[PDB]
Amino acid sequence: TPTTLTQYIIKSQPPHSRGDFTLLMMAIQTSVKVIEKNIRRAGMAKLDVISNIAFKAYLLSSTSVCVLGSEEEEQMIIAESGRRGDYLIFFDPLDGSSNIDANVSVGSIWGVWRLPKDTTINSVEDANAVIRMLKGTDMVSAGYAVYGSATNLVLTSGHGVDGFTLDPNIGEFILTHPHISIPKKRSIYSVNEGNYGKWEPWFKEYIDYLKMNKTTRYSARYIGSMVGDIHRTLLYGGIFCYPKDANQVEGKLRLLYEAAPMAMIVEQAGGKAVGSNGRILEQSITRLHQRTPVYFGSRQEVDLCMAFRDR
Amino acid sequence: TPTTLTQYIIKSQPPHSRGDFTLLMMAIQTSVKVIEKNIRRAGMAKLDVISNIAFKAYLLSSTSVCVLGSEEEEQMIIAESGRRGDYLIFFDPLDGSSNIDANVSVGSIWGVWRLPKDTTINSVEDANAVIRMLKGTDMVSAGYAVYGSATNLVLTSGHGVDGFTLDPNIGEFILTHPHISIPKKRSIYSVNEGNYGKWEPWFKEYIDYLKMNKTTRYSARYIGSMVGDIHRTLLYGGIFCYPKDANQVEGKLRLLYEAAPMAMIVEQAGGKAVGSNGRILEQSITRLHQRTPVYFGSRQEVDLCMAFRDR
Amino acid sequence: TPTTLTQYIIKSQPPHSRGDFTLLMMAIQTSVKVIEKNIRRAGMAKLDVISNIAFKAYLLSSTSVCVLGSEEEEQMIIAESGRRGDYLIFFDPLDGSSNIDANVSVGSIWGVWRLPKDTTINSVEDANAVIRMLKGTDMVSAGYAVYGSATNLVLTSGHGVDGFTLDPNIGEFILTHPHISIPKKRSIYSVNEGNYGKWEPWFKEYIDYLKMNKTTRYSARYIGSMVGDIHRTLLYGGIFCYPKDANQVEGKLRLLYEAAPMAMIVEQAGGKAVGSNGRILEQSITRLHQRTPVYFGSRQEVDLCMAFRDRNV
Amino acid sequence: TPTTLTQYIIKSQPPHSRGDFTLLMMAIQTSVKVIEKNIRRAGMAKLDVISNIAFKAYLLSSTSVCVLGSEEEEQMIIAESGRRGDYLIFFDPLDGSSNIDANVSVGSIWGVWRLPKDTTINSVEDANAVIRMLKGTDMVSAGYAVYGSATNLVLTSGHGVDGFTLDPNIGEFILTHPHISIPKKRSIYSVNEGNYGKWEPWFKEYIDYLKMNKTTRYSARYIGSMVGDIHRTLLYGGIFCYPKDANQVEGKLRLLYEAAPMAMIVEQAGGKAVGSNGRILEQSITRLHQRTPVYFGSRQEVDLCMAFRDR
Repeated sequence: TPTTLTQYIIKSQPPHSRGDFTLLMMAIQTSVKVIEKNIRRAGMAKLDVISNIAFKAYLLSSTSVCVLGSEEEEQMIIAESGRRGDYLIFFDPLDGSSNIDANVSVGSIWGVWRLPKDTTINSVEDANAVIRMLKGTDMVSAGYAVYGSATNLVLTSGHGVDGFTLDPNIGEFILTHPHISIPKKRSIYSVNEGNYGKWEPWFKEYIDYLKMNKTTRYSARYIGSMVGDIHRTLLYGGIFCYPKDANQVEGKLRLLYEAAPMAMIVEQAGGKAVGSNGRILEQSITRLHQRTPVYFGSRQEVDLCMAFRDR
Repeated sequence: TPTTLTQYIIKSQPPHSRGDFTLLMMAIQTSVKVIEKNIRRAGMAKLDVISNIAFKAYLLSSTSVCVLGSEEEEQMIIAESGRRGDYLIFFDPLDGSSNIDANVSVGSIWGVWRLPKDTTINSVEDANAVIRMLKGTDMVSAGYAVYGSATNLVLTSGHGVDGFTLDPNIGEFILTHPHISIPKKRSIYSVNEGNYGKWEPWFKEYIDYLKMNKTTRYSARYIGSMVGDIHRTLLYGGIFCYPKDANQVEGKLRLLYEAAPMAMIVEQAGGKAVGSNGRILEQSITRLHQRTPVYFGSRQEVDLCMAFRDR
Repeated sequence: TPTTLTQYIIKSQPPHSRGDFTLLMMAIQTSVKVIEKNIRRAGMAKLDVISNIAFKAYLLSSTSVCVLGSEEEEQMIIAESGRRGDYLIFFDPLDGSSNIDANVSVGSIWGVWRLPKDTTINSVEDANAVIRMLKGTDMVSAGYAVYGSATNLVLTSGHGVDGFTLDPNIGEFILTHPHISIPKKRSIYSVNEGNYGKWEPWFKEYIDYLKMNKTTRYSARYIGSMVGDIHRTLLYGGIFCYPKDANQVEGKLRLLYEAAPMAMIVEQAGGKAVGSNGRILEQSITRLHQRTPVYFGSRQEVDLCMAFRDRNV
Repeated sequence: TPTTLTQYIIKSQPPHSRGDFTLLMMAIQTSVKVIEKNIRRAGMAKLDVISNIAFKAYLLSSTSVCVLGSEEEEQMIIAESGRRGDYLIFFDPLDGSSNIDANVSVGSIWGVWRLPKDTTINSVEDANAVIRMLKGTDMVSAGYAVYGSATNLVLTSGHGVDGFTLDPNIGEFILTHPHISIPKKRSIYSVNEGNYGKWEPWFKEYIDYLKMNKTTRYSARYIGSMVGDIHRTLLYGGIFCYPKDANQVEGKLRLLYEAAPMAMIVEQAGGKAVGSNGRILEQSITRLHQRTPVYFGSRQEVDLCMAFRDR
């Protein structure tokens, strides 16, 4: 009898709780397994469509969600009244989708908020007003899935980070990395140096230092799948960067769908997650599709990076 | 997006229900998948022990059960107060276990009752008093799993019978036979004719008639796994019998763990399920391990069988 | 590192052999796995068609076969000259196919013969003449697959019987039952007693004796899948019967596709396999689709059965 | 009926051939599947040991190999006389093994030579003399496996490159990428820029040019698994580099076990594969563990790289 994700979730709630969160996590597990099946058999943008359809179908039928936000879509979806729960969920169903052809890691990301007290959502207008009142610091849960040689699911509910691995023989996520802690330092950096010429001078200096300083040798790793690179960062330590550049002034990653959920996971594991001006989680949501640069990882590595920006 | 068992259960409950039954059925699905894994790899009893351990671990951690009864054990188990639900569940974790060596069907069976109103169970004594007040007609749910070349799960909640099949690629039970209806007649009988000499004379006459009547030709099938034989009976029609014998005066099958759950499924599919004196479901529970003979299946086939007894 | 079926076959041939048999067994393993995949996902006669297609496609491309005979087809198939080997293979791609709906055992069966020396086959006429010269005693290999909760492959090449189990994690058959020996006696019988009224009197007497004798209690098991019932018989012991009955004027099982391959397996495991007049393997093949009754299993159980037939003379 | 790797191999040999190569490829397929099983369940250097054991056991029992060379071992292994074939096989059983912990791509690589005519090998001394007479241009076959979200097997026998994917439902490699052709140009480069300060000046200039030239924008990808990075390079195009270090010692792959097999694949797909002085495949083998830098990929990308080296 191994410890399943479902068991872990049930145990970690107060005795005789409402159970909305359990149903939500059932729906997410199912979605992840359906996406994994499709990825395994790829050889024999279609994957994007399927992944989106799956997440929406299972989440809407869970009875747990009020509002759904998929990164691929322009508007939020409001659940129908009869099966309307109290969670707002924003997800990237399949990050790094081009990578499938070369058999490299891809991933899914989600962040979960709760309806503020004395608030209802009967339309997209209501939902738009509600998200403007929220911040990453109000997020009750976040997680991601990594589809590689194993399928991992990493999750937080505000009390640290736990990693699960899909046992394909029983179709259940099993606990394999309890209490993930990102090391305070580690000499690995992860960025696309192809964009060097577009970067801000302070960040060029930081990267040049990593390569040319006399004291500490650094290794570079850039898979080109944000989930894969962050997952490695969490377990090994290091830094992952999507810096500001001249062709993408507001940054690369979407706040709601990618950067804020990942920031919550990284902070809960003991790392740092910053944007252009402090913590990602402290930024206001003005826009459903707003963006930010990111500097994530081991807390002393992010401090060294910010020291070049400062001054 | 296929229809999962979990989705079916959630949809079939009132909007915003308590959700105890969903958690129970999650625990049962997980147990069935764990048992299937072990059966698939047999060779490369022990299976009885593992199967019992699995059912108990997942059911007790579901938060849905007050009291657990395993066929293999002398006493019922009371769930601890912090995670105590309102279902009484009696299960046979692995019927036909010897059959594994020859790669023939095996199965699991369960029946679920609810705490009567104004009743509590804080001990085995309480639980013993409670089951004496219950009958099969008070049973809220029943089901079985068949472990063969496919893994099937057949289930009722009082509104007919539905069959699911395990999709090993996603580890979910998928709906495959909605609204199972047992034919009113079919010329198949299922009994161990090796025990011929120990049977009551009326049942010898019935069996002799099936073989020697001039009007209707009958086929015999006896797998020797009760779940496998009942599963065939449900889908094809026919009759399944464990008649009274001179060496086993009170019958072979245990009422709570096997006969009553199977009787509820057979009745809900439109068949008949009788013992020595009428419906199995109408018998009083006096004893935890009490037994009964059974005559199950197509309603006209069971009527013909009872006509020999009545003469 | 577990012992695969392929490894077992390679090891059991003379050093630096031709290797036709290895390629044949690869093709059969592949066919079995493809059929298993389809059976596992049934629900979510189509199975018959797929199974037949699979066996033919993989066997013909193996380069090992001269002639193919599928139970479902009226004629044999001759491999094209460029990829023509020296094995004649007769197979039942999917026995008990109706059973799939109720999730009971199904199976595949095959028997392999070799071209007699100084013989060629360039047509169906040639192939028809060749099979008339052969008997079950000339069969070089036989096996079956059982598709249940596990997938088993049981095989003989004339030196006993070995059982393999499919490891779904690596897609290989692994050795699990080396040197299968059927017990000399065991009180289990397997027959469809629904057909009682159509049986010969001596066989009714035999069945009545199993039920009513004062000395030995017998259990009845009849799955209704020949491969499943035979597989149980091999491992537990007992008897399996498809006796002669008034409806069937020559018996139920086809000699080439089912009865002779199963007979070779049962004999190689230490049992007996008889028809209406002695060993199944000693019967002449007059007809591609000829049939026979069968009495298979533990040697003392088959002797008791034949004793009832002998006393009725 | 899909086209299996085994079928493809049999069809691609002359009618009624000896069949040694088929048995060899069976043994390799089995080894790859065994390694995949172990990788899938990681979590739930041990992998290195298991992988080595698997390759050796299955290859030695194939009857197809005369001599075995594993990258991990100091000496070659001679097959015992009774089961001695005519292939010399040099393999890296598991490249990138550390990566398993972070769920990133790993791989296996092999290259196959044939006994020269009128030559025998009854000892390690004989085998040592034989390899000194060979070059990469005499190699009869090469391939690799990539263990990611799918399991790929890419193979050449001197007539182009074909890619297969493992169907986990039937345990067979299925043809999915026939006739792989690497594009003549593509703006992707793959190197570890953490080693910048140890590189030769010409290669620093080349890398600086890729980042800062006014004409062509380049993307960087470095998974940190040689097989993963080469696999992407083959399918998408680009360049993969393990440059020579200024110290002339570091920045080298092993010729026999990694560089020459990968060079044969890249050339057969229409790319270029060069070392310090021309084609990898034209280098003489002076010893078993000899090394070389590599510049592999799209033919115009490798030409641009060599132009910086030339002046």
